[PDB]
Amino acid sequence: NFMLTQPHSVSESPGKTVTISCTRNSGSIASNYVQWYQQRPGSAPTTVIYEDNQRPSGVPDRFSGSIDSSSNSASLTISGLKTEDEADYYCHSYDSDNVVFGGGTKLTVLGQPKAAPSVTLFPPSSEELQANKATLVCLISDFYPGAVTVAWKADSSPVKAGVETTTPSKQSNNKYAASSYLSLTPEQWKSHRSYSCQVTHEGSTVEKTVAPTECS
Amino acid sequence: NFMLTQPHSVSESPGKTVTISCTRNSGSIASNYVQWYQQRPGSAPTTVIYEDNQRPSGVPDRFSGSIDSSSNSASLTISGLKTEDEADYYCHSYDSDNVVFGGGTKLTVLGQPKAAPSVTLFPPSSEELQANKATLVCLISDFYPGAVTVAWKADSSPVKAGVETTTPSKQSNNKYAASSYLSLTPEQWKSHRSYSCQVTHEGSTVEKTVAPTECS
Amino acid sequence: EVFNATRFASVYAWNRKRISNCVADYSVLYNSASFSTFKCYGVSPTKLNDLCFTNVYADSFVIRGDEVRQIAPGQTGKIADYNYKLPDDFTGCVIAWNSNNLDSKVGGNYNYLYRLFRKSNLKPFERDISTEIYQAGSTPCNGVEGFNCYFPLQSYGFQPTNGVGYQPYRVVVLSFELLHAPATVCGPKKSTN
Amino acid sequence: QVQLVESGGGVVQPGRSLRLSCAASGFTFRSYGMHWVRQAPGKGLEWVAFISYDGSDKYYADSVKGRFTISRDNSKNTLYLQMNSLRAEDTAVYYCARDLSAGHCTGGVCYTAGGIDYWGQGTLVTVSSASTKGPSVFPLAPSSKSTSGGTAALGCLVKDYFPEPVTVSWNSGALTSGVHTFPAVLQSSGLYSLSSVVTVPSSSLGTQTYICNVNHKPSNTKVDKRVEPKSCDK
Amino acid sequence: QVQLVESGGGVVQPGRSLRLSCAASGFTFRSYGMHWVRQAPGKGLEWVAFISYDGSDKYYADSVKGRFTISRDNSKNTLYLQMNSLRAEDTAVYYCARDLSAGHCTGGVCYTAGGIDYWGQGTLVTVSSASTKGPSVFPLAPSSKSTSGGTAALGCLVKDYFPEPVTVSWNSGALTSGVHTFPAVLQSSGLYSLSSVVTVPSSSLGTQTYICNVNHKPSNTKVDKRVEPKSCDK
Ligand SMILES: *[C@@H]1O[C@H](CO)[C@@H](O)[C@H](O)[C@H]1NC(C)=O
Repeated sequence: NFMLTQPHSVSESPGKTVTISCTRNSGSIASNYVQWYQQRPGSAPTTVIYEDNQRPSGVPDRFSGSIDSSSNSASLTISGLKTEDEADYYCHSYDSDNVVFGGGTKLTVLGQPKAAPSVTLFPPSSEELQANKATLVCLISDFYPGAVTVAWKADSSPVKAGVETTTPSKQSNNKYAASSYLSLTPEQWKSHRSYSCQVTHEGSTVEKTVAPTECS
Repeated sequence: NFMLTQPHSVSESPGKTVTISCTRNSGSIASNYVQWYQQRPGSAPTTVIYEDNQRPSGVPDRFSGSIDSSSNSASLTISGLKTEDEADYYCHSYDSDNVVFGGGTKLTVLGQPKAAPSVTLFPPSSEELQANKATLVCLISDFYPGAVTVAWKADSSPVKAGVETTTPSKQSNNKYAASSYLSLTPEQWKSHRSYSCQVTHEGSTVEKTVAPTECS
Repeated sequence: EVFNATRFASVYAWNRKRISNCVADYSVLYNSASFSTFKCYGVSPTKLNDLCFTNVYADSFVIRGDEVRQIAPGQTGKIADYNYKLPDDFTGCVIAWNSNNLDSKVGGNYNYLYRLFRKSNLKPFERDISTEIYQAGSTPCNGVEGFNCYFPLQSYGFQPTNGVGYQPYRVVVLSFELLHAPATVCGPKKSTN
Repeated sequence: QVQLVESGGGVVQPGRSLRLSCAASGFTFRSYGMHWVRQAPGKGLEWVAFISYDGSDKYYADSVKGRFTISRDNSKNTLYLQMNSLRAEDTAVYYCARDLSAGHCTGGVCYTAGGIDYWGQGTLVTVSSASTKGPSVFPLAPSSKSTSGGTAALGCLVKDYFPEPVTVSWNSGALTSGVHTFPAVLQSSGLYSLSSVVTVPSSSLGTQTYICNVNHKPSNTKVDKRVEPKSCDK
Repeated sequence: QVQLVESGGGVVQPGRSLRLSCAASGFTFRSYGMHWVRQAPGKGLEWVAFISYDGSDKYYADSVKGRFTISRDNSKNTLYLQMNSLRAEDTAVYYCARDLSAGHCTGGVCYTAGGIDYWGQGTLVTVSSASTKGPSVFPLAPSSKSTSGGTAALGCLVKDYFPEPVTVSWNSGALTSGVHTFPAVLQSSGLYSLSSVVTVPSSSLGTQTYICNVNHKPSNTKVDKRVEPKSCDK
């Protein structure tokens, strides 16, 4: 019945100090009992903060916690940012109604030079067409930062049904790889003359378009 | 207990209608339970008619059952047959102690021209002969109608032991094919001068010969 | 009052008869050689006389003989989907018999109407009597009969010359309701001097 | 949808005891009267017995009168047949069945009849003298006379095996147009054989790869010999 | 070392009941306080409930009020969940959790509940209608143009499989270099398709033995697929 508001992402140079916002639309979280956890993508969330200035085992001394009553909020202070900890952090406590969760905010620390996005289109395989199967896959990899938005279109008409984009994951070269899947049908797949796999990445977009007739 | 009699084979072109004399020669079969099933060879039988003129789901409407009240028998009428209808028809029912099945039928759809039977044999090999085991192989293919009879002879003397004629098989060219084997000891193979694979194809005898010159 | 009833009801508007606070003898029902077939699914047609019930819902309608098999669980068809439905756990009996001697005319008996067009199958024990025009095309006709609009109701022609596989039949179905209440419909218990 | 599954038959020694079952799916099993029916290969339907919806009434056959045992259990939604004393004739697939009507009558005669429209998958009992012997599989190369735009039949041959069944699918099911699996052949030696080839144009000579698939499951033997037209070398 | 083991959750028909679990060691289980937390994919974390040390107190969230039950066996040192009346939104990776200690607090006004210091390994539950389907794989032959000093692209396609877990490995996991398994993705048919490729030298093509190990234990499926040079002849 409640929520904590923090942005979607924060991007900053390693040499600066950044914080996070934990405040409620109502209620009162002052003098209360608060924690803070982090979820590195695709794995188990891990504890970071509980009850203000506490620290767990195996965490460097770059994090700092605080609480505020003027705006009913609490702040986690992080100094000397590194690139190893890029993930999403959330918010928790025991409030006036129930134990409540927070949205999440991506962490971004520009450690490597930016690069233009690379897009390749993979139509359904040759043996797949006779099986009346269809799964459009677009590859988005080796892009920094890891925030990528993908939308599906068919003959310039945006596609919404069967859209599923995988969250980017760290690569061996500290880059990120993501994949977008479109769940069409061969009767509908072959009809459209052209398509587009748009990649909007830090304002840079490079579009690649192929023809479904290449399968035969 | 009781017994039904069915003509084991009836031939009729698809344009006309076929009938079966479901004659249970004992007692009476009036005002009792009625069943009918049709079997594609090598597969499970499919019900045709239950209790006089009741047809299942998905069956063509052409089938229609009947009972001869005076003669204490039943009959099935199918108007405008099809070559797809080539199968085995059975006559089940239940007198109030047990269930009885008829002699069976081989309905033949005379919608395609007959085929001239040409036969070729397969002699045994030398390597397997060292264990005093060898089987005489006969191949029959491309014959119409499927009603076929195969007999084995040795020096003009008919053979019954070890004689087995297999089911004629539907072929890709709409014809029929089968085979017959005969495992005999090499002493029987050596002693007799020659054998024969006599096959009757609607009054036409087709036969081929094998010789020992290829056995050594 | 039900099987010898004066008036009959259409299949698309199958009337419901409620049976309560009475004693019914089913011996005359299954011991009569004047009834074509009485399809009994769920408990038993014979050894049921040791089982009581609270209320019995009785329905009756006229259909063709080809559709006798359609009145059963796990069946699909015109009446089996758009007019009537029986659950796979249905308890009761279904009876049908010849009706040519009472519901056939030389010019054709068209008083009986059934639903032919429907978008989806009905629920069990659900009766649909809507006369809304069925749209078989993408373009609507604004409720006007035409190429894309067809009447969902249809009738069958009953004539004396129709064959035994095409003569009209009257079908009666019975169902039992077993709530947490004392039974009101009972059978004649065994009596002795 | 309503469907029935039967399993449990296979290689069994004569004169012993065995247990069989009928799985049910789709309908209220306890509201129906179950079946037991066997179908011998090379023969027709051979009905075994019947059972009332509640197990009070049971009906049996004269040929094996008392020789089997028939049972059902409501809670587990299963049907059973404690068959005993296997003989030569009883080699037959067993088909569990649903009753089209429960106890319908003509008007004077009222008994639990038998009507089948939906059947089961099928379980087959194997009682024979020949044991579960493994096969030897031969490849069938196309003769050289089928060239220049013709059709060259080719595949593999399995002979002298036991028992049934065996399934053949070209390219492990990747190819289905032209698959013609000949019915199995029971030889006088008590063994089995059949044929299975595909029809393809001769334009694939020397370019298409043949891999013949044999699935003789109750003995579980497979052979993958490299398939080709045999070369013309003296 | 502190660590929490996870097992049990998976495919279940909606409207059924399932018993989840979580077991850990390296601490005093009877004293600590745990927690439950699921995680709807693509959405934020969610609170579930809390159970004290003595097994007396029990508070619940709004969604599963009464619908869910939870208990622990201190002697067996394991915690048992019980979810009943599954809904479509239930499919989510669950996570057994932990508090700082038993329920403690400060300030006079306080209550017996704290934070989340450890968590579990995770458990995926699948509430849906689709049933088990074996994986299908194909040999993704790399393009023959990847020669003379380059890096080639090849892999194995895990498509039309259900459900998790499916492990993709090469040399049975021995060759870990370059393997990158893309995340699993649902299709409009309710099925799953994903990709998994390895970055390998183009010169290694046709030289080293290529085998991708795909293991799908719940269906008892293990498939060995080999990559071979492509026969793009005439
Ligand atoms: C209808 O009335 C006749 C005449 O008395 C009777 O024989 C018949 O049994 C009645 N119908 C039923 C269903 O009892």
